[PDB]
Amino acid sequence: TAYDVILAPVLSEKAYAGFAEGKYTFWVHPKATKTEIKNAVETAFKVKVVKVNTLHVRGKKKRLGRYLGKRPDRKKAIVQVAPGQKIEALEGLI
Amino acid sequence: MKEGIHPKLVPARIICGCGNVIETYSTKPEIYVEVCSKCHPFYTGQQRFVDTEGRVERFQRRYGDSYRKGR
Amino acid sequence: MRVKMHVKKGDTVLVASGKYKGRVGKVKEVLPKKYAVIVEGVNIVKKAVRVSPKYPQGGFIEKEAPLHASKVRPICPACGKPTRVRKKFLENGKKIRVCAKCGGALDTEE
Amino acid sequence: MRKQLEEARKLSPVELEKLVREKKRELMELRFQASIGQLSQNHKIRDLKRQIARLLTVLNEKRRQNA
RNA sequence: GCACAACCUGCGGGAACCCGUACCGCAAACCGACACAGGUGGGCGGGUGCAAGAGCACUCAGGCGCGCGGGAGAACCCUCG
RNA sequence: CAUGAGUAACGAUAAAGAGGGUGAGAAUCCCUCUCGCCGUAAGCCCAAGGGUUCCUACGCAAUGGUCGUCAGCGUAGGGUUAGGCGGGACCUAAGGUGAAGCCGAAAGGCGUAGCCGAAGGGCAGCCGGUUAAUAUUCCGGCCCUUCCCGCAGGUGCGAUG
RNA sequence: GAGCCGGUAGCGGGCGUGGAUCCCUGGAUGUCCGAAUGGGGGAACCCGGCCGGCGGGAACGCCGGUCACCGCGCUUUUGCGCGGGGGGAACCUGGGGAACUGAAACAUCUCAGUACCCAGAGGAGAGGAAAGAGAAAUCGACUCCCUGAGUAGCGGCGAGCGAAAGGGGACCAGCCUAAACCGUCCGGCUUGUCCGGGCGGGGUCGUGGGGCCCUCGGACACCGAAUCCCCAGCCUAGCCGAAGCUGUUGGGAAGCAGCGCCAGAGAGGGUGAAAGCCCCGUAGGCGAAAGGUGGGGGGAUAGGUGAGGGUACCCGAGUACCCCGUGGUUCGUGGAGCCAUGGGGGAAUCUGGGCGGACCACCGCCUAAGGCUAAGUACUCCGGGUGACCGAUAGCGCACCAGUACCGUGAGGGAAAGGUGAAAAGAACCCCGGGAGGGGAGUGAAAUAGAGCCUGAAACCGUGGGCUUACAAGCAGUCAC
Repeated sequence: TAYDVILAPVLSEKAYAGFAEGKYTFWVHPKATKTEIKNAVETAFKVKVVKVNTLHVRGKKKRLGRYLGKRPDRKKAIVQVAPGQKIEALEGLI
Repeated sequence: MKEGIHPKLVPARIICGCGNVIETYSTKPEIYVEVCSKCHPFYTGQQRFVDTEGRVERFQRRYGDSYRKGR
Repeated sequence: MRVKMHVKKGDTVLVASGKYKGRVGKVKEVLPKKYAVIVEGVNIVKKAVRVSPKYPQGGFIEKEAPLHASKVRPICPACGKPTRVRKKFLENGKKIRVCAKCGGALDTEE
Repeated sequence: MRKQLEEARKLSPVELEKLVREKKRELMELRFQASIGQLSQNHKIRDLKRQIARLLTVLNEKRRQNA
């Protein structure tokens, strides 16, 4: 309770280009306030929170032998930089 | 509840009927009237000390009001 | 054959079997006594995968089932297992003692 | 790391505070890892979580003792 | 209270979160237990011609070709001359 | 599990014919070329309601009223983000609730006030460009919105009765 | 006691005899909904006001601690400090309370105070020390069982319905308060001498209590948890624990055979086909803990009980009682009693007053119009065990991803499917093929044991073989040949 962390980067393709020049996209604690995004963002990666937007998605179509389901809840949020800093290794990475 | 008495309980039941008589007169009982009903008292009031009421119910009333009249 | 057991890594005999030739009990569960005596398996003529040689057929088959194995063997083979008399300050020593004896002392061998 | 049980015993207010916080961050590191080293990681994840968990068990014990 | 730091008004600076879009959607995805010709709300409804016009006939864009095929084609119900 | 039955039936008399292609197999998939029927709809559009699916990639034994290398089918992965669009962060009627109050054998009946409660009120952006895929949400050009800190100028300012 | 990262075994990585898996008892956050209560709201999601915090400060926004309502008593000013509420298969008390069907119609009647709506206390409540019984100069709380008669009786005396004291049994504490009188006291009004409310002695058990006079009196009684300490019964973990091998037919043996074996423990299951001596911490007996629960046995804690006569009396209920209007009860209207209440009347302090006999004269009875609770019959969610109780269409419907699929708007209805084998060794590999699937090799004791795969029959369709059949009218057949 108060363990700041609240996310998992958007290893997502399309989301790549943004990482590429100025914005970055990730999966975030389905719940964090957008200002929550700004803070986790800022103190976490020592940056400059710019433009913080959000989207959400649940799962559809998972057949399980004799019964079925479709998954849980994956949350999406995108935040941009001010200069183009931080996330380096992550980005060079994927 | 919202209409029993105030000075005890007098709010309820009643099964009854009749038909007719003619017994130790000339015969048996013209027997029958499978009926059901209510059965109760009345309302009224006085004053604590400038500004009041009572509400209550009938008799129990009269004696009572007399009582707290004593105080 | 329950939440409780017989020998463990131990080293014991096969009565009603096909081998009897006792030896290293490579592993033994808690509930299904499921124990492998490394005494009779097969090949599972493997996947056809490169999992096993790209030209496969697994070798060491050894899941030991039946429980007629005569666990424990001191200078004596088929023997039940005793318990204790403690003898020393805080002494469980549920070692195995009957006729000959074996307790699997933490030394020279299991 | 019963030993860690010990360190635990050892620290207090702001201490345990930033300890569990930073450690937590560490596990974040893990979160990140969700697609890199991985293999020997496993444990950093499960255990690390158990660890920090303890961290909290303690804070509770101590400040609870308090108020 | 204000009135010396309340409101009206410029410039600078700084802020602004929660849930929402995909696509189907006069319809095989919405309602009739079916890829059921039934019903289901508002937006000009392109054009030519017709006195007028969302009716008429051919079309603009845009949309199809209904989803089981080929075959001779007599009875006879259907539809129509 | 049989039976009429391998006859009745394929969901609209808005017709289709070719060439080449891909395929284990293509009347029934793909391009392209002839051709008919819509067009005032078989248009697009917002909304409702559906809630997968949409896409991209593999696959078809089930499913389509046979096909079927096609799919809204199966398997996997990715896909919608908006101070200014919408709704709440505001308003309220019918209307529900309901502190009061009147009221029932009990459970309730009735109910001002305040509240909840609407494509009925009110409110600050538009257009051109970019994805397999979403847009006035993204990019860009252009036009603003209130609220906070300040400062600068200006005032009996200061309810929501 | 030495192995585990639940049902997944697989991948990819691990912790542990410096008690790791895990069995138990108490621990910590303990998301959002749900009584919800800070507010709203189509619950499980959106709002807000106070102190703390961090960040880009203010605005933003999260952790956080935060803030219904009720009635309840306390300092009228804490509105501080409590209570409840919300449940629950059946049992349970009271509240309100029905047609069928019977009476072969059916209106009294009947099912019945039964079904059901409700409110509510529990772990069990219910009732529970007599204005009782009953008539013997008798009993003695209440509750539940057997009996009491299905008589005594209730009634279109019809269908029907149907007691109670006693006796046998079981389980056996009894205890209390306003009850003006005492005095005390504070408030009173208004002052003297009334009421009001606190302490008491009185605080009626089968009848006194108080105040005056005298005999009085100087250690055994515990509660309904008064209360506390214990062997706390268990909770779930514990522990031991009886005796065979050789052979042998078998894929097997625990089986046929040989000899040797146990037994305060031949209950059963489990170990490749039927073991006392093989598996089982069982019957044998014993085991055990610092938590969560108490009856016992005993202690202490023991409120409070526990004397005698005398004397003008004042001291348990606001309605007893009587008229009609009604409930109970074996009572349905009746000669109809007692308790019980809706109307109007409308009082007695132990010469008191209801009760036995409608009522009157008797004797007798009990002591009413307040309070408390144990113990013996009920009930079944949940645990344990036993079954001339069931085998997968019976059993709970439900034997295991059945109260879910799926129909209905909601209310609501409400399936099916158990087994491959002994163990996975469950199918490398070669061959037709797009695939499935098909022939081989290996499996093996069998694979006509092959994955819906044990035993696997009837029905129906199929491949081959025998007899039979184109001038035939007949369920069928069937006797004959």
